[PDB]
Amino acid sequence: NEDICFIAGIGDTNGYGWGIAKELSKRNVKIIFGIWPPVYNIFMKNYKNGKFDNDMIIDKDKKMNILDMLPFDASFDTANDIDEETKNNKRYNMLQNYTIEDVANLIHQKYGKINMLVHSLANAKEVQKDLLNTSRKGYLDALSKSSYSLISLCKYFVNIMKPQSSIISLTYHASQKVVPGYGGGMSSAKAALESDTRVLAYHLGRNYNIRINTISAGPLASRAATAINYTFIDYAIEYSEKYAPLRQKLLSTDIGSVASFLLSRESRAITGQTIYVDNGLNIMFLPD
Amino acid sequence: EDICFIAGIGDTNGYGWGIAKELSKRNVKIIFGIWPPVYNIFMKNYKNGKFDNDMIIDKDKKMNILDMLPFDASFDTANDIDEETKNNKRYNMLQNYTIEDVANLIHQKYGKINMLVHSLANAKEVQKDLLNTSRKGYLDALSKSSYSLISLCKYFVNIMKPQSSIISLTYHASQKVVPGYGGGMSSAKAALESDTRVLAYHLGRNYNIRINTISAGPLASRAATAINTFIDYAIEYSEKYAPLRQKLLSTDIGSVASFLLSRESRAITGQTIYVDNGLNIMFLPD
Amino acid sequence: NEDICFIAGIGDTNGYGWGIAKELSKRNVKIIFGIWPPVYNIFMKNYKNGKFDNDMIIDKDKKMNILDMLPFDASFDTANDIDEETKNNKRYNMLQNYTIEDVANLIHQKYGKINMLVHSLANAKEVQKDLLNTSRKGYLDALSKSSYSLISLCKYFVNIMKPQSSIISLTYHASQKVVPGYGGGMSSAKAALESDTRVLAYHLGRNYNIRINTISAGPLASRAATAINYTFIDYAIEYSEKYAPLRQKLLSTDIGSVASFLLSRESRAITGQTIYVDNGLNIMFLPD
Amino acid sequence: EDICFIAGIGDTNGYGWGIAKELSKRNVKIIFGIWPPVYNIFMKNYKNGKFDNDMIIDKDKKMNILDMLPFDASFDTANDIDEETKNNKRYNMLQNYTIEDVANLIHQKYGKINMLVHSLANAKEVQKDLLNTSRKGYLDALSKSSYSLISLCKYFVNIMKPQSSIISLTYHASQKVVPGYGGGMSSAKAALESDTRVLAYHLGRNYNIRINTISAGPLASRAATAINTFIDYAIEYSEKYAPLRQKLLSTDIGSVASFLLSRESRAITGQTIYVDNGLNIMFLPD
Ligand SMILES: NC(=O)c1ccc[n+]([C@@H]2O[C@H](COP(=O)([O-])OP(=O)(O)OC[C@H]3O[C@@H](n4cnc5c(N)ncnc54)[C@H](O)[C@@H]3O)[C@@H](O)[C@H]2O)c1
Ligand SMILES: NC(=O)c1ccc[n+]([C@@H]2O[C@H](COP(=O)([O-])OP(=O)(O)OC[C@H]3O[C@@H](n4cnc5c(N)ncnc54)[C@H](O)[C@@H]3O)[C@@H](O)[C@H]2O)c1
Ligand SMILES: NC(=O)c1ccc[n+]([C@@H]2O[C@H](COP(=O)([O-])OP(=O)(O)OC[C@H]3O[C@@H](n4cnc5c(N)ncnc54)[C@H](O)[C@@H]3O)[C@@H](O)[C@H]2O)c1
Ligand SMILES: NC(=O)c1ccc[n+]([C@@H]2O[C@H](COP(=O)([O-])OP(=O)(O)OC[C@H]3O[C@@H](n4cnc5c(N)ncnc54)[C@H](O)[C@@H]3O)[C@@H](O)[C@H]2O)c1
Ligand SMILES: Oc1cc(Cl)ccc1Oc1ccc(Cl)cc1Cl
Ligand SMILES: Oc1cc(Cl)ccc1Oc1ccc(Cl)cc1Cl
Ligand SMILES: Oc1cc(Cl)ccc1Oc1ccc(Cl)cc1Cl
Ligand SMILES: Oc1cc(Cl)ccc1Oc1ccc(Cl)cc1Cl
Repeated sequence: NEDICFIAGIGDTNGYGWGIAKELSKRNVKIIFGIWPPVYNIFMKNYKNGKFDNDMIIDKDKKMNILDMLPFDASFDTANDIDEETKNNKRYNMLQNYTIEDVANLIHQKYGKINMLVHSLANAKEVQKDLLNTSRKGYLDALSKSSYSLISLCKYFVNIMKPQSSIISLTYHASQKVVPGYGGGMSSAKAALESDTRVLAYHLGRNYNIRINTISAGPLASRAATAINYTFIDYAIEYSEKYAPLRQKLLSTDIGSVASFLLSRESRAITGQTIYVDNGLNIMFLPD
Repeated sequence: EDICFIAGIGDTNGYGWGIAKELSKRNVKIIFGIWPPVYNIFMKNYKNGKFDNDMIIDKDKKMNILDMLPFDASFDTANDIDEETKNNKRYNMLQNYTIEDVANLIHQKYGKINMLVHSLANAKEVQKDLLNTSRKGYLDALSKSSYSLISLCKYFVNIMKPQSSIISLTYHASQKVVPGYGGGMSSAKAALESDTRVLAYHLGRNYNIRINTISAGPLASRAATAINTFIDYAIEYSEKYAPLRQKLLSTDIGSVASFLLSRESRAITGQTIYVDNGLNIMFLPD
Repeated sequence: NEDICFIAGIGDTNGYGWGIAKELSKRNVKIIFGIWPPVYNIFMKNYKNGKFDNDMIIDKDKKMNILDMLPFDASFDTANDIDEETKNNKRYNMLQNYTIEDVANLIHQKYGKINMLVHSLANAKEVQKDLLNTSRKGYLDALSKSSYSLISLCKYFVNIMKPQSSIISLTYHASQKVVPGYGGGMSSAKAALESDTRVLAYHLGRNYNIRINTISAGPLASRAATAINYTFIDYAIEYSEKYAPLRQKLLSTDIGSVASFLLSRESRAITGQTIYVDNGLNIMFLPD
Repeated sequence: EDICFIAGIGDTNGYGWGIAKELSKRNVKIIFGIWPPVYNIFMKNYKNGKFDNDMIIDKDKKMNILDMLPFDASFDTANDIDEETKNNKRYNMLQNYTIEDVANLIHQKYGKINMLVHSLANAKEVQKDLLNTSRKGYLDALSKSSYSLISLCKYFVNIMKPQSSIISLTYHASQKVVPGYGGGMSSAKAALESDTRVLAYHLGRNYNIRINTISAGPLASRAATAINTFIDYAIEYSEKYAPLRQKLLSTDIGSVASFLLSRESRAITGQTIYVDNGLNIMFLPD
């Protein structure tokens, strides 16, 4: 009764956010999407035109139920943070209550307290550049949008969450081992995120009895994954399917069912952890 | 039908039982492997109803135990048992309790299984610090606590379905110093965690079978009381300093095991997963 | 002949920068100090008034030789990055060539190419706040000054360094395990720094044959260490001296002699590494 | 005067020799512990001047070797040698080669030492994958490659000065899967790295003695050629993909060992230090 999850970072059905929504929907969790304003209207129109109907089919006995879909920008902590330019920009002008604080307030006002929170977003202006060639501003952009946004989400959402709630984010192994092409300070951002997951786990655990973990996912041909540049993601997938201990296609719903477990009471003694869902690729040193 | 063999249950106070309870919730059939020295007292307590309250899952269900078999992880095959054991009071009345014999017996009675739990450890010199542990004591720890996992996998893969899943239990003393966790137990756990990776590679590639290990926080089990109030200290420190200040239950480990043993976790393998209320993340007590 | 080291982050004789200078000076490496403008004039006056004379004594057979002392602010990559306000500020107005690019240029013009580089600096406006309570701006400040500054230093100094040169920075274990009181995103910054050390090691190793490592140091009662708030550092030191495998006072020159090794040819097969110099405290789980 | 015992030199092509060379540079007196099966061929090659070119440090200096003694890390004390070894062709002509006997002999001839190097490993089933390794094969790997370090420490601390330093060599297969590194060698290295921490605690607190381990990249030593062209592949892959694309030399490991064994590193203990041209940091070949 009333397992409600906010998923921050869905723009289509091709990423981990959607796989997570599907698996949770399967367990009858109510789902609220937080959608970035640059893609929000296109997502809504597609949704309304039934473009996602096939993708919403669970077992053909069940179909996903989505409780709400809200414009959301993890760049802005409160309304006072929004620069006049953004506020007035073509894609933002007609939207409201999309900062982290406002969206938590809106969710609370409409549905009461929630018990599950998903951070499924990242961004970096200079992702295409190697770390050495990343500018101060590009690096800080990657940290701001990909890492600090988690801390802020936690800060504002803990107020609208029940004790024993659970929070997850997504990370990538480039934080711990070198992945050429994962540029722009994304590796730095993921390293910060994994460390912040531990520190937040301490504070949230002690003060709120709330858990936080992160899933280190293997490669998935999402929309963001193309932004990296056959392309970077095509090589990653090919390499993973050839060399992982489990040689099988990694699905967004593989991450989804792990997410679902971490967000449930079944994982109540797990917190502060980086959990690898990557067909075991992370354990390998030397290829065959 | 799901069937899980759980090697290392002696009573209802350890992690093996909590894992059994949680799997039972999900309608998994459970087979216990019981160390022969305690096999007859276990059967007696069970028959006398000592475990009845511990078997209740809820209003609806009671634990279904498919079978309970003697199992000694010291011995790979029938040929490995020495005379002194053959002659032992608690062994002479039992049979087919080597790792291979148990695999063959389960397969013959019940067919193929799809879940395997290693929940056992031993070290005859656990009360000595590592520096004062003898070669025989150290190798005993590795033999009983680490190699037993490899042997379990070796003999059991033949009786397991593709997409089966295996777990063991470990402890953070492998990675950081726990004074008191002596006799090469820290060594054995480090080997277990590394072996979990290497086995994940061979089992995943050859059989599409997953293997992970759960690094559990402290629980006042029978084996824990043999370390030297060590466990009293560990539990008190964990409950005081862990990010989550709730009592760690065997079923907290059990529900994670159940997930790792299910298809829900089909993309996780070779991993050490911490189920310890977050204690492992702390650097210094606040 | 001509082992020259630039040490970025010395403001007095109480920190790791000074211990590193001493140990290198011991091996006859020439030392150039990069001194932050807020403390630069006070450092120079103290130096000129002989206040550091005792602290410069090596074995009483030898005394430290300092080749140069340059104003340096790791906040600014190039002259074009300096805001008009800073440029005109009381402490900056009378200084020149203190951005990362300008200082590399100046060093090159005066002394030619160098072969050793030390990043011994960190800053975070909100260090006193817990991570959960750190603002976006405070967090980005910590990353900018403590982590990105390393990348930028590398980017500009690789041009004035010889092949087979070596770079080190300093980090702290709070990046990997939770240290309450290490706030403001300093833990996040150190996690980024350790990850960036690997990524830089790849690029610098492959393109320049230059090594980079970081030293994870135990507690030292430096000036910065008081900024954290008996205080945070007093407890850290007390705890380290009581519980480390080696129960002995950790000296800045203990870090210095490790730094010196990492910067020398003796460590030519080590790169991308986080090296712990902390009397072994990091290996402990449970106290006695 | 500094004196270092180096256990595990068989010829001039391994890490033991490179460590000996580098310590010699710093005027450390060197004592070799040589596995009895190869002790007589080593002495013969040495006398015949086979190693003369390898002993040159430079224009100035030649390696000073204080002594060369038979040493078998399989045996803790005289009582541990079985008859079959006593009767063996290559052992019967040698004596005082157990770990305790060597410590006693060195102490009696030369007094206290202050540097100790464990540079040895063995595993009779190295060519089998972990899953197919027998209990006896696995325990042999742990016995010879891991427990030998604990025993070395146990017997040698008595003959060492306070502020002494100990190192061993390990390999990244303990932490990440290297197909080919079989027979429980990966297991033994994981135990070695964990044991390095636990020993650092006991040795640091009780004796103020430091212990670290160097995780080395691949070198075409004698033992390396026994793994199954494995080493040819490892070296080629390392030289192609490591951040530093220079040939890894035994003396690259030797200069790190020398530093860790000196007072320069007085604040480092319980650590695994990677000396591998940075290869360990890479996630996937570019
Ligand atoms: N795709 C992979 O292969 C892969 C591998 C490891 C980790 N991950 C992680 O998974 C997460 C999801 O990425 P994905 O691969 O599903 O791509 P995706 O495009 O499906 O997810 C990213 C989403 O975040 C949203 N977003 C971007 N900036 C935002 C902002 N400022 N505020 C609010 N929303 C914003 C975008 O609209 C986008 O829909 C990422 O954090 C990524 O780091 C992905
Ligand atoms: N209890 C804790 O605090 C704790 C913390 C971390 C990990 N663990 C791990 O969990 C696992 C279960 O232990 P536990 O804590 O439940 O104690 P337990 O006594 O409940 O379980 C250990 C069982 O192993 C069995 N056993 C011992 N030697 C055997 C052999 N040669 N062959 C077959 N069985 C043998 C014993 O009969 C015993 O029942 C162990 O591997 C332990 O290392 C326990
Ligand atoms: N002190 C400790 O206990 C300790 C423990 C672990 C790591 N460290 C690390 O060692 C390094 C040195 O710190 P410390 O403890 O010696 O304190 P410190 O005060 O001696 O060193 C910090 C110096 O950096 C300089 N600095 C600050 N911001 C700067 C900027 N924008 N540009 C140029 N210089 C700037 C300051 O002038 C200061 O002198 C730090 O990076 C710290 O993270 C210190
Ligand atoms: N060569 C590599 O690529 C490499 C990479 C990482 C680590 N290492 C480690 O470096 C160490 C040295 O090995 P190496 O590569 O120089 O090969 P090596 O053959 O030069 O050295 C191994 C030595 O150990 C000795 N030995 C074997 N069993 C013994 C016993 N029971 N008692 C005493 N001595 C025994 C052998 O005589 C041999 O001389 C090993 O521990 C190895 O694990 C080597
Ligand atoms: O983290 C990721 C890892 C992989 Cl392998 C693929 C995609 C990922 O996700 C991103 C990568 C870069 C940027 Cl700018 C934004 C996002 Cl969402
Ligand atoms: O690994 C453990 C860790 C803890 Cl904190 C408590 C009990 C544990 O389990 C054991 C410890 C020592 C031995 Cl000899 C046997 C077992 Cl089953
Ligand atoms: O990193 C550190 C770790 C410790 Cl234990 C003590 C001091 C440290 O150094 C700093 C800590 C915070 C800030 Cl704002 C600046 C600096 Cl130089
Ligand atoms: O550990 C090693 C790692 C590598 Cl890459 C190469 C050689 C090594 O050394 C050994 C490997 C196996 C055995 Cl049986 C004995 C030794 Cl000395």
